[PDB]
Amino acid sequence: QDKIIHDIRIQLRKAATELSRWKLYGSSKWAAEALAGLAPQNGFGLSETEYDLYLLGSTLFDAKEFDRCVFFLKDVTNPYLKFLKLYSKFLSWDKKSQESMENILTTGKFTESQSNISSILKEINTFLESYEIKIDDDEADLGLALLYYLRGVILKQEKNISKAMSSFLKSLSCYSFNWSCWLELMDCLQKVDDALLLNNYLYQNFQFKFSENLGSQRTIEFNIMIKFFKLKVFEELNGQLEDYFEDLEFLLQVFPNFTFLKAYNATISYNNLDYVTAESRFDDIVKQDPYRLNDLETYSNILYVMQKNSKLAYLAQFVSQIDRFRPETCCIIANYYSARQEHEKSIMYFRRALTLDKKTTNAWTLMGHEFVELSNSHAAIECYRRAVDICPRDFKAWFGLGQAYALLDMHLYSLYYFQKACTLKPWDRRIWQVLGECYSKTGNKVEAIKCYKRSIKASQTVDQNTSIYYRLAQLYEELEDLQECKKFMMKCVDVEELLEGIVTDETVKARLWLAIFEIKAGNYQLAYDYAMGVSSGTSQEIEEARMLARECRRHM
Amino acid sequence: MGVMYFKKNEFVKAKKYLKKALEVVKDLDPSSRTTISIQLNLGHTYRKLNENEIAIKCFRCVLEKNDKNSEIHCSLGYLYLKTKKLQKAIDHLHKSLYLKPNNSSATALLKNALELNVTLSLD
Amino acid sequence: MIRRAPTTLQLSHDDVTSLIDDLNEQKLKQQLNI
Repeated sequence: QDKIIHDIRIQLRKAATELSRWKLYGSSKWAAEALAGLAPQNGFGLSETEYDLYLLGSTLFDAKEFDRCVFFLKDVTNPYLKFLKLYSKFLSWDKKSQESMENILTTGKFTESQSNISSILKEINTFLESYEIKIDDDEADLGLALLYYLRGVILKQEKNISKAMSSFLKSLSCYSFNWSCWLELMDCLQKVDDALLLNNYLYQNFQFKFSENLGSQRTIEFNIMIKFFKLKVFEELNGQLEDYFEDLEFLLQVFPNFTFLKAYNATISYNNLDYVTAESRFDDIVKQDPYRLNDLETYSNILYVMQKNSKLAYLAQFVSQIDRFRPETCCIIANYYSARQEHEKSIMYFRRALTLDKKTTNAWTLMGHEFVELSNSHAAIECYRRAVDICPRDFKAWFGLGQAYALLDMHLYSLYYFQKACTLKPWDRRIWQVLGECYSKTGNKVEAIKCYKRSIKASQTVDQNTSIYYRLAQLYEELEDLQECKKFMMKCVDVEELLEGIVTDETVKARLWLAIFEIKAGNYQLAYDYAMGVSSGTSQEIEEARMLARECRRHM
Repeated sequence: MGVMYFKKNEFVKAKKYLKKALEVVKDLDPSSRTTISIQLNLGHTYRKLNENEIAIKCFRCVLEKNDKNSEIHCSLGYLYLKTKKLQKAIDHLHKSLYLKPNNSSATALLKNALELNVTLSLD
Repeated sequence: MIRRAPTTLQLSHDDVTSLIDDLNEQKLKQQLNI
């Protein structure tokens, strides 16, 4: 620490003000809030005849009169005031840029298109090409990074991800300490192996512009938020972590009582399905910052699993008291109606939350689940689609499609959907088993076993493996491996000893088949031993087992 | 002229004249149904000529120029199914069907890609 | 004076059906080898 924390304070103070100055609410909010957790330098390139327009442009933007601001800056040669006009021009298009199919779900009303941004993208390329100083060398300044960042985000709109990363990484080399820029970079990954490749780019190819930045900040590893970058990537998708634990500790020492870290730190427990610890880790942050509303829906979600409706309701009452139209506020409420089995109404509130941002966290997916309980099976499936195109990294979105198509007579489309989600979260025990179950319809029994055997290993608890053991024998029965049927079917019999003789219906079929198989093998005495093992179940299995027992004794 | 000489199944003079046309109009007509039309036609001719590589490149550049187009996605999926890149083509077929409702030929192509995905057992 | 859309052609039905038939061929022959 020592001067390292002090050097952060001065430069972080910058990232709070100019970001707020040129109307970036999201980035400035994170940075300024970081001042509080952390334990008036002014300057801009402007002329008096041009400084006036910035005041004109900024206040019109504040009054939310977006479209007038574009006209009033029609001809501006300023390096970065042009950014403000295009930023206003971009958003003016966006609000009316609603796809028709998604809009039907977005509202339920049930009732020039994109060329503007093409002009916008051409304008930004034209301006930079004709601009005096390019990004190369120690030239350029803070405003230039905004242009590239605005160029980068618009590139993502036409799904030009490959070029999008180049623009974003270019923008951040010029200026760091912009949180909003890295948020959009996250959506550029949609894959796991590229992350380490991108990590390799940062460690070797990437370099910072020390001219704008302060001391001990051009270096990548002395930078504090490159840790934040590493935190976000390894929580969206685990993969293989590199220095994840060690770097997390250092950033915890700095930034005391930082709510965002604690929320992220607690969120890790939810990704680890450690619910009991998660509530405690959520509970303190509520006490510290009662009026913080970001990522409270996660707190709702865990409470949904615990079904502490009494606790959840007061949470819903408390949240709605202080604000009633923020996306999390509607999201938590819609979650509440699900606890009351009122699935038909939870759609309405999720619908309200959706219109607020239309690119939220996994709220599209939760909307789809409620449709499933309504047996629509068609709103939900296309609903699950909207989560995919926005965020292709969502496990639940892909899973919902495969799960829903499983109910559909065709299972063929479901295999692909499960395959993608399998890559996203191979650690889940359910997905491998479900994939194998659907893959059995394919008739390629050999590949299902490789999936089936991995499901068992990843299933941890052995008691739940009893049901999947019987599935192994059934598939092996389709092949000339009846011996392999027995060796795995005797395993689930062994698990019954481990499961204190639960003697469920699954092992009832297992026990009778072994007796029949051993009778066919001539082992009457052995088959007679399992004959009395079926002491419970339906009547038909009891009479068949006694028939086997009677037959075995006659042969002795 | 290129479209005609493609119709007559010559596949050579069509390509030459189309390349001449685009090399005339490299500087101008960046958009507005001129560059996209000529480039997609050249790519389709290359596909007919079985030269699929620059076909992939030109179809990709057309797609990045304009995304909302069912034909571009369907043809790129056809190109990928010509090779073995099913993982990168079925998404394109998905998008093409999403953009335009029927796409009967695209439906058949995607269905076949489905039986391929069943048939293949890649890790 | 206005120009209309220049003539452009997409994948026909005959060629895609030829490809579907061929692709059935190489999804059909290989499992015989297996």
